[PDB]
Amino acid sequence: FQGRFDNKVVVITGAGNGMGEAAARRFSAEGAIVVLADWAKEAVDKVAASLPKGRAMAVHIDVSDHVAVEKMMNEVAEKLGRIDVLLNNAGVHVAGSVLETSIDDWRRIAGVDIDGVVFCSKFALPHLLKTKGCIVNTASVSGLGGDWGAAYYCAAKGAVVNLTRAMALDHGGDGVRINSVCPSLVKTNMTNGWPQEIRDKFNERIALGRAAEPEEVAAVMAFLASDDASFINGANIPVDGGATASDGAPKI
Amino acid sequence: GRFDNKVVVITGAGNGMGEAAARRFSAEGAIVVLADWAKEAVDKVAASLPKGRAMAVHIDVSDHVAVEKMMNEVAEKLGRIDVLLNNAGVHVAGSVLETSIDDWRRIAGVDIDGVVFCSKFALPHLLKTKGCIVNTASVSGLGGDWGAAYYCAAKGAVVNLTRAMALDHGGDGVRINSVCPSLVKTNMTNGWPQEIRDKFNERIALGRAAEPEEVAAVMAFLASDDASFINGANIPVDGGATASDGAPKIV
Amino acid sequence: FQGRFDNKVVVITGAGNGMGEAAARRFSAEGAIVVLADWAKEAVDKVAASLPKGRAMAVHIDVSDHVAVEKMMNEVAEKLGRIDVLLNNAGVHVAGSVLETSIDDWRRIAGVDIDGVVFCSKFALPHLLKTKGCIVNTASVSGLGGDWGAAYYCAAKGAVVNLTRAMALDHGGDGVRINSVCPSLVKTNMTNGWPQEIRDKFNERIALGRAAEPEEVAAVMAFLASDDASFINGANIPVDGGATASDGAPKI
Amino acid sequence: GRFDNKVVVITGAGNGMGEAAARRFSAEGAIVVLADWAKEAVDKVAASLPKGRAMAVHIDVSDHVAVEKMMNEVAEKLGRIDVLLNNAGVHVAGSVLETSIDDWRRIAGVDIDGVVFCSKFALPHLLKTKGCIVNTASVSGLGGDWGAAYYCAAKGAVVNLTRAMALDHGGDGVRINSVCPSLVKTNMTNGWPQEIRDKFNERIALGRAAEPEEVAAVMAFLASDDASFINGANIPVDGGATASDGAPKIV
Ligand SMILES: NC(=O)c1ccc[n+]([C@@H]2O[C@H](COP(=O)([O-])OP(=O)(O)OC[C@H]3O[C@@H](n4cnc5c(N)ncnc54)[C@H](O)[C@@H]3O)[C@@H](O)[C@H]2O)c1
Ligand SMILES: NC(=O)c1ccc[n+]([C@@H]2O[C@H](COP(=O)([O-])OP(=O)(O)OC[C@H]3O[C@@H](n4cnc5c(N)ncnc54)[C@H](O)[C@@H]3O)[C@@H](O)[C@H]2O)c1
Ligand SMILES: NC(=O)c1ccc[n+]([C@@H]2O[C@H](COP(=O)([O-])OP(=O)(O)OC[C@H]3O[C@@H](n4cnc5c(N)ncnc54)[C@H](O)[C@@H]3O)[C@@H](O)[C@H]2O)c1
Ligand SMILES: NC(=O)c1ccc[n+]([C@@H]2O[C@H](COP(=O)([O-])OP(=O)(O)OC[C@H]3O[C@@H](n4cnc5c(N)ncnc54)[C@H](O)[C@@H]3O)[C@@H](O)[C@H]2O)c1
Ligand SMILES: Nc1ncnc2c1ncn2[C@@H]1O[C@H](COP(=O)(O)OP(=O)(O)O)[C@@H](O)[C@H]1O
Ligand SMILES: Nc1ncnc2c1ncn2[C@@H]1O[C@H](COP(=O)(O)OP(=O)(O)O)[C@@H](O)[C@H]1O
Ligand code: NA
Ligand code: NA
Ligand code: NA
Ligand code: NA
Repeated sequence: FQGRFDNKVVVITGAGNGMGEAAARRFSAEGAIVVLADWAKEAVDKVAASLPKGRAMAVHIDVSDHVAVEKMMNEVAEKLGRIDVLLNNAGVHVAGSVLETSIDDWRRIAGVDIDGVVFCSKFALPHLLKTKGCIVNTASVSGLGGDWGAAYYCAAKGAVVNLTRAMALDHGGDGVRINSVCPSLVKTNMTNGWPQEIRDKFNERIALGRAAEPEEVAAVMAFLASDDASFINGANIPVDGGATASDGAPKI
Repeated sequence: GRFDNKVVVITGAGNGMGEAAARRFSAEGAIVVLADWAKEAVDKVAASLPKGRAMAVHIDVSDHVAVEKMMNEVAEKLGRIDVLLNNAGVHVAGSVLETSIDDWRRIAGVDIDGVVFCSKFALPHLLKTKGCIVNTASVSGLGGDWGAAYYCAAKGAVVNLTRAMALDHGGDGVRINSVCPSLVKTNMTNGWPQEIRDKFNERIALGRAAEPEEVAAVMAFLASDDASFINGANIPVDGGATASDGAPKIV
Repeated sequence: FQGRFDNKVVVITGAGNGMGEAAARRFSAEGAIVVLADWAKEAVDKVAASLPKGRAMAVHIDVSDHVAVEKMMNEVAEKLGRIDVLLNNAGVHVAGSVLETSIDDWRRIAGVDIDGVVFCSKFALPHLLKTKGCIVNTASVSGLGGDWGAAYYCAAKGAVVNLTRAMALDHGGDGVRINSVCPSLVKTNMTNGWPQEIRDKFNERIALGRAAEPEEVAAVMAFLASDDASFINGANIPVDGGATASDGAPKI
Repeated sequence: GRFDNKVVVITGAGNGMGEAAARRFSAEGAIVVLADWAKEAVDKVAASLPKGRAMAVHIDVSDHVAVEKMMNEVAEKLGRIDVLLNNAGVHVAGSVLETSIDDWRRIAGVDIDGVVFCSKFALPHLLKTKGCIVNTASVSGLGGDWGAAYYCAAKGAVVNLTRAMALDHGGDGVRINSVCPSLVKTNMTNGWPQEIRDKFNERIALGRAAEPEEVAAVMAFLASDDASFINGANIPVDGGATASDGAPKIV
């Protein structure tokens, strides 16, 4: 894998979260120039400073802001001369049915989880078309099926999963492949803090019996951006240890 | 009499599948609330149905303030809501590169926000009647199209919102399902060229576009007691469109 | 619904099981001439004798036997002059992973659950084409997704679900619609005998919080055979109270 | 060295995607067992690979007695099995009305029974290595075709067997997944007329048939440590074929 992404420019939104950092490190190890784009400063600055000098840069972005996103994509292309890979990894979650969640909760979910993927993809694509680059969306198993108690989140991830399909049809023939990863439970500080009773309920539904490490999702992002994935287009790859392979029946 | 004295709220009721649903539910005894932003069109449909059993509301379903008011006024005036058909929708053709931010806001406002808001504000009333929701999604929410990116994102949202809300509310006696039509003979597609429409007859195994009555028929079924164990389903009404793996005919 | 299937000939395989009997009664109530086809005699004889005289007949069939199935379909067509509806409702289940289940278990699952649908559909179709009739397959949620501990059964029901699609493409344009119902847990003597701990685990996965009555599955079969389903072709309708609408995550 | 000294059993290894997998796994350090009923073809592939690191088995995978023997002999002789590629397959074109009971038995024997039997008899060995299975399914197992009914039933079985076995064995450290190609340039499709093949370039967004190496690449990925959290997945390698809702292009 040494040199798989040598001198490729990889723009990573939501670069300051577990999967974002793992993606930045994996692509960086394989020779990429990473742009770590996030709202928050501290996390992406710390990651960028850990990576080879001149091969990583941190930016502030609100992915829900189309004017800011267009500017970021054009400045990155101007400064680095190219964009090869977009990882749409920004995310917000809010828990609840539509009865437990507000219009504001909807706007927060929709702005980042839907509008961010639409805007970053639309404004990166002209650059990707020049390099025959690709997009990898961070969707979710929550976009392939429903959850109890995350209605707006499921709507937004459902939008990303089907937008991945539609855009793959629109652009794949012009040499830009568009795919998603659909993770389940990812080991984070939030999941490390869960009681055993909660964590055991999740592990029972996943045949592999554990949460994904963020490196395990990053690995699939790197594969989907690689020449080995040359015939994978419009795919929403479950990275879920078997979660969505079930018909919903309990394990007996 | 399948829907005798059931209150049925139908968005996009002034034309096409909404109008066809209004007539079908009305014929089966429903009191029908016809919601549309096309005022002349929805007034004409309302006036065509039996007196005292149909009322028109001039509303943009993208507007949460207008939607909350409609749902509460309907519930107050008629005493109940039994069925919501989230049918109002608009289409725009093109990739994200050929369609504007404004095109996105129009698609998202009607096709996603409308469904979210109407569902949210009807649900407290549906819980009292053990009522149901039927969303008009599309095959374009079960898979992608060439040249309708924003529309596909919006319909994808409707398909998975259908699933999530069914898990949330099915246990409290409110079933939530969708219909997913392919080509239907309506104002939405009557501008589409013969080249495109003829290819649908190749991609749809039944070899024709659907009549709007044929989707209305499935909406009525999904709201009926015969659908008592169907929940969170996105029912293709597509003559076989989504049954295909995408391959052209092998022979 | 009085007269919806007036004088239509409805051939029901596996007519002696819960869903079969419920289908026979529902179609019979709506005016159909029912042929109740099953291996076993007592159950279908009792149902046929309960239904209007001259409007129900019981037959013995092994649906896994192509020679016997061709003969049954041609004799029914000759005797009644027509076939309008085929309900492929025969089934066997065997529990276990491929490590816990034998070659014989595979042959038993495959013969009835796959070969029966292939053979009955192939030999009924010439008759269905004359009436512009339809097929409704009894598939399962176990054909739309996997189970723990029913590997062969899941393979066979997966075959029925995709054969439903393929045959719908082949025949829908010649006026024979082909669809399936995909039930979850159906209330039977087997499920009535389950301990509360087992039944509670099933009910938790189903948003409606209960097993389907066989009448509730029969209702969907009758709909799929009706003129109201004129544009439904190649569909595998979940009749599962929400079971397959889940992404597999536990309810919290 | 990704597969250094891993034993990889490949059915249908004498041609097409099987042969391409044998060469790819061999280049990455695997010892490759090439199983095929085409004896000259699989012997030529085996003889092309590094001495001591490839062996041919002349076997009909539809035969459970032959398959159990192969799996146990391979395990005894090489001490282990790390990867099974259930790739052997045959195609027949036609509806059930145009294809015979014998056509069915041939399709089912190879395309279903072969996968069931090879999986069943390799699994005890894979459990010892925390190995994996990659099934060659098809888009024709994720949806239907016009004119390949028996093939679609068989591939549908492979797709859902992949899911069920992943739930059964994933917890014991054996991942089970499939690749689902659309049109690939192999002996299976080289007889298909230009009319049909040209329409695939329309239905596949990438606008071409796959090279067999492009599916072999995904087989190697699914057997690799990078796929450590992918289990029960049916991965489309189809240039977009199944991403479509079936509709022809909208513009
Ligand atoms: N016609 C097709 O081929 C097809 C296929 C799949 C799904 N659909 C869906 O069917 C639904 C109905 O559309 P149709 O085909 O019957 O078209 P139509 O144009 O006949 O009817 C749509 C109706 O919705 C109304 N409407 C639009 N936006 C609205 C808003 N913001 N507030 C209130 N009313 C609004 C329109 O005025 C119109 O009366 C839509 O959701 C559409 O996406 C259409
Ligand atoms: N902000 C809003 O309130 C808003 C926004 C958009 C449109 N609308 C309403 O939508 C309605 C339609 O106006 P429009 O500007 O969209 O026109 P339009 O673009 O819909 O033109 C007429 C449409 O209906 C079809 N049509 C034409 N003659 C018809 C007939 N006799 N019967 C049925 N269908 C016919 C046409 O093919 C076309 O689809 C108006 O009532 C308008 O006020 C509301
Ligand atoms: N080529 C395509 O377009 C395509 C698309 C989707 C999936 N597939 C699947 O790919 C797999 C490989 O086929 P291919 O396209 O590389 O074709 P191929 O003809 O190049 O190779 C298939 C190989 O399987 C062998 N084989 C067949 N039946 C066998 C049996 N009973 N026992 C042992 N070996 C047997 C053949 O001799 C041949 O060497 C099959 O499962 C096929 O269904 C093919
Ligand atoms: N019962 C069995 O053991 C059984 C059953 C069927 C076939 N087979 C074996 O399958 C093999 C193929 O024989 P067949 O009768 O299927 O022939 P065939 O029908 O496969 O004819 C040759 C096939 O390979 C292709 N081909 C032709 N020349 C080629 C070349 N130089 N390189 C690569 N591919 C080429 C052709 O396009 C065609 O697909 C034989 O070894 C046969 O014994 C085994
Ligand atoms: N509007 C936004 N613009 C850019 N990045 C954002 C925006 N909203 C959230 N992000 C970033 O996306 C990443 C993923 O968010 P989230 O999933 O909430 O984080 P976590 O995985 O830490 O819970 C975070 O690093 C977050 O700061
Ligand atoms: N080979 C066969 N030919 C015809 N009918 C069969 C065959 N095998 C089983 N059946 C019938 O199919 C029906 C469904 O079988 P099964 O699901 O095992 O029954 P149950 O629902 O009572 O458990 C039964 O009435 C059974 O007798
Ligand atoms: Na995960
Ligand atoms: Na129009
Ligand atoms: Na059920
Ligand atoms: Na050939």
